[PDB]
Amino acid sequence: FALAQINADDEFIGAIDKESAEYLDEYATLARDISNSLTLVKAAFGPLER
Amino acid sequence: GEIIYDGGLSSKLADVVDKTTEPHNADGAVKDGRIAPVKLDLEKQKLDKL
Amino acid sequence: YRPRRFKEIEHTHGYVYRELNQGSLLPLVDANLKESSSYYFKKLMSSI
Repeated sequence: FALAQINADDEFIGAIDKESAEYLDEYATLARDISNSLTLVKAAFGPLER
Repeated sequence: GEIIYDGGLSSKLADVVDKTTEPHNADGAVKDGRIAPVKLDLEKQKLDKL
Repeated sequence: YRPRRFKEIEHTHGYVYRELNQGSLLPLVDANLKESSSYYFKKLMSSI
């Protein structure tokens, strides 16, 4: 009954959404960090026993 | 004798800039009516907003 | 698209250090995401 109008004209430069593009790109940096961290722990700490 | 030709102003074909320039569209005789190139902060070595 | 050229000295005696490991997001998302999905969604709606 009280639907709010949503506009994103200022967010779009032509057909490109800058904020969404930069935010998605940060997952590539996280992916590199995850792989580097897992490999370092496996090298420093070998097979683990409890 | 009288001097008829003693050189003069010499026209140059090209103007070569000595400074690195940011990407740009046409702005001289040809004017690009499209949107100027979008600058994206894509590749970040450290996480900022993720 | 092409990369912009560097200085003349950098194109003759230039060297760079780079790593080619792209990595993967599988270890982070290979889990039972049922409990943590609600928290992730709240952050997702806050991004925009």
